[PDB]
Amino acid sequence: SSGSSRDLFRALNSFIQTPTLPPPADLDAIISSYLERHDKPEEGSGDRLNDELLAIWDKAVQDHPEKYAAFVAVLRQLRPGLGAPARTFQWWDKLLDPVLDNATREKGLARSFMDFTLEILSSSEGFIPWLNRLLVRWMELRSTDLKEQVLTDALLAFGKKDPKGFMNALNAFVLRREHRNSAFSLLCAFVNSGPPHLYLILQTPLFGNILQSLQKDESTFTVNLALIALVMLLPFFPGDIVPYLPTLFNIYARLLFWDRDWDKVLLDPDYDGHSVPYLPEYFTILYGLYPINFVDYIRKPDVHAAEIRERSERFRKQHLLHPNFYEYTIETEKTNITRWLKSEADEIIADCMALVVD
Amino acid sequence: SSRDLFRALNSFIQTPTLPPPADLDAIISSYLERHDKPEEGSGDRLNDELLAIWDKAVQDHPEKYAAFVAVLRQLRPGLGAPARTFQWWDKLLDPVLDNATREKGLARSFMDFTLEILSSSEGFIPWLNRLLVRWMEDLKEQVLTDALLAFGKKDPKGFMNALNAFVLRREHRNSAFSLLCAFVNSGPPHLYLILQTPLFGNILQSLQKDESTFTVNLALIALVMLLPFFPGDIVPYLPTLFNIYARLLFWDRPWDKVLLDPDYDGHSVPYLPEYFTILYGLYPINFVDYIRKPHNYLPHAGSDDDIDVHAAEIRERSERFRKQHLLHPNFYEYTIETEKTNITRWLKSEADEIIADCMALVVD
Repeated sequence: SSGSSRDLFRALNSFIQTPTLPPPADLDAIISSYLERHDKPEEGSGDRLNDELLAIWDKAVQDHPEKYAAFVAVLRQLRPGLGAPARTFQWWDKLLDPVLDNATREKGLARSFMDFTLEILSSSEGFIPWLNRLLVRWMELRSTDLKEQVLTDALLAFGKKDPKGFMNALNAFVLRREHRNSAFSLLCAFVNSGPPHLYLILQTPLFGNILQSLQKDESTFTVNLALIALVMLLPFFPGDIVPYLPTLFNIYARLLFWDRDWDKVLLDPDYDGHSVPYLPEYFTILYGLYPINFVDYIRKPDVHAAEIRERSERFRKQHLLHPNFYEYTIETEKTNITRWLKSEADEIIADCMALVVD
Repeated sequence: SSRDLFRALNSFIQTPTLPPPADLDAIISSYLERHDKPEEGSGDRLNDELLAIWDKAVQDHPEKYAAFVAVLRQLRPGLGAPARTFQWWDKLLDPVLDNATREKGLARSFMDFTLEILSSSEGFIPWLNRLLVRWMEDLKEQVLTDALLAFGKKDPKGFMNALNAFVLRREHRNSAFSLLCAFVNSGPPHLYLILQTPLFGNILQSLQKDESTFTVNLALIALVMLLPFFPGDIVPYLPTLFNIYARLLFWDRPWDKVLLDPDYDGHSVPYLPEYFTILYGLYPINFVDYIRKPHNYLPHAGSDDDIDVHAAEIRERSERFRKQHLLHPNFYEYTIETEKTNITRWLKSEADEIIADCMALVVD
């Protein structure tokens, strides 16, 4: 009883028929001996194992949700022996909806499937088909339940692996009006999880569409979500936003006068307020990154210009004199990038917060 | 009634009641009535008689000094030439000062005599110089102080012209700067006239050259108090004002200089933070540009790093003041040129308003 493929069939079928909560050590031994003694899974060993796992799922597991967690636990250990890497997709894709429908009711099922997802992403590695399935189910879903945690944590895991792919797929949902609020909410959650290579959003249409929402959408709730995402994103590529400064400043002027005057989101008269709540934080990040250019915009964007100053007064009285005023001109502030070489986003955010008095 | 006036005076000196008797004021009033031109002979004879009484009866009798001053106050309109009143004030100054603490009302009577002189039909430098010299040498101090402030309130430019002579003397600079602070604090008018007098330049000269921490700090307090009274006129002085800040920022590292006093002088100028506030409050864009690029203000060798090391050091030491001040509204309104060129800021503003606006920028 040490590595036979016949043994794996007998041990798995016996375990599925009477599952224990962690798989016993002697089951791990049979699997480990099997994986060692089968070195060519793509030559036939993986195919016969797949047919067996398919049979066990069909005949014994598919219609017994209490057995899902046990089957996933076995599926995690036997993953290296499946053979072609497309078979592991086929199994995760096969288990997605069965796991999602029973995440809140079957103990440990969410945990086992999440560990299964994480192990797939961190082995020997075009995630668009995975992401879209997670995205479409997450958009339709709208205290957090286990079903929503699985979709969120899986989306965050896939986004951590492929940040550029995560944002390209999300951009499609930003373009549709009925999902823009949900897409922007998930974007905030993505940036909050601290994924790498957030600067890749510039090689993707998402950044421009965030700005388009801030310029065109008329719902106070939508624009505020877009503004929160923008404030979180800018510290991750501050030296690359120089061409966007006129747009960013015009967005500030629009939100500053929110009480006055592309698939648009209209105003919701039931919930939308008359001022953008996150506008003060937007002033802070603009003043923290490019103060000399920002105050020059406020100085020289007529009557409307004078009003821009008057409405900026309550933000001026909240910020200390910026150190850039001792070091740079309006030109070298945009051109000299030494500020950004030395500091990362977490330091840059802290430095911006250090300027706020109230 | 000329002759009957003298009879009352001669009798009163030997027979004074602490207030003058009822019969003396009546003769005086009628005397001044029928004497319509005192500078044409009547005032001259009155002076000669008053001198005689002082010599033969008053000079060495201090209790009659107070009585004599009361007589001199009432007969002041009839003395004639304005030099006659000064001659008597000049003549009585030292006798009054020597007995101010011991003879009751004498200090107050001479002060009221001084106030009556200043409030009738009206430079004052000879008055001030006499007061200044004695002040540089308590009711005696109060008389000298109140009179100097009273003369300074009437003639502010003359007060500061006379004070400039004592500022130029090293042994008198600390006291002169202290008196200047007391003068500005007394709220005198026309403080902007200090620019049409050499005193302002010598305040800046002390700030640039003197080496006593105490002296420079006094000069800095005077400068901080003065700027809100003429903020739009200091544009030609900005390079000097900025260089003074840089010198005091590194305090731990002809003209009669006050040297360092090893007994009390510290290693830092206490009033430097307030100087940053007033400079940043009045000309922020020009001030931060000086800190940004002091190359534009200081002779230097462009092929060396000494001007860059100095620039970084000025910035690094200015960090603690930067963290104390809000963003200035000028950064929304002016360029470095129009901040110096646009004077609308200063038209409606008074000294107290400019100070309050400068304080509104301080985080404390």
